[PDB]
Amino acid sequence: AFTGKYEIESEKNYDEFMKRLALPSDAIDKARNLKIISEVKQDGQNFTWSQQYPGGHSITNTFTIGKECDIETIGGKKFKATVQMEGGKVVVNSPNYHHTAEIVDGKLVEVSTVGGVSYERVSKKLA
Repeated sequence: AFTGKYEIESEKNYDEFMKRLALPSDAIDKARNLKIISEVKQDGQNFTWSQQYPGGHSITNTFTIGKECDIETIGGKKFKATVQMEGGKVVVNSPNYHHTAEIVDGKLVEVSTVGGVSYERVSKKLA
C-alpha cells in the first residue's frame, strides 16, 4: 500500500552497519544524516521504488511481488531476491542485504539488515 511520496527523517545504526557495509570514513561521517526524500509507484503488482540523496548518488529499485527481482543497493553489490508480501508489509531477502518496508498509522516504516546488524529506519508521508 505504498504508492506515494515519502520523506525519511531518521535511521538507527550508521556506524555498526557502515563498518560492516564497508564505506570509506568521509562517506560514513557525512552519511550520519544526509537527508533523503523517498517515493514509490505501483502498476498492477509491479512496484517501482525510489530513494534519492540530494547528492548525485541515489538508491533506485524496481521489483514485482512474488515472482523474482534483483537489487543493487549501494554500489558494486548486485543481488538476487524473491520479494514477497505478507499482510500490508513488503519484505525482500538477499544473500547479504535483507530489506523490508511497511505502512502503519499513516506513516512509512522501513528496515535494512545484514545477518547481525540491523538498520531500522522511519519515514513521513506527503501525498
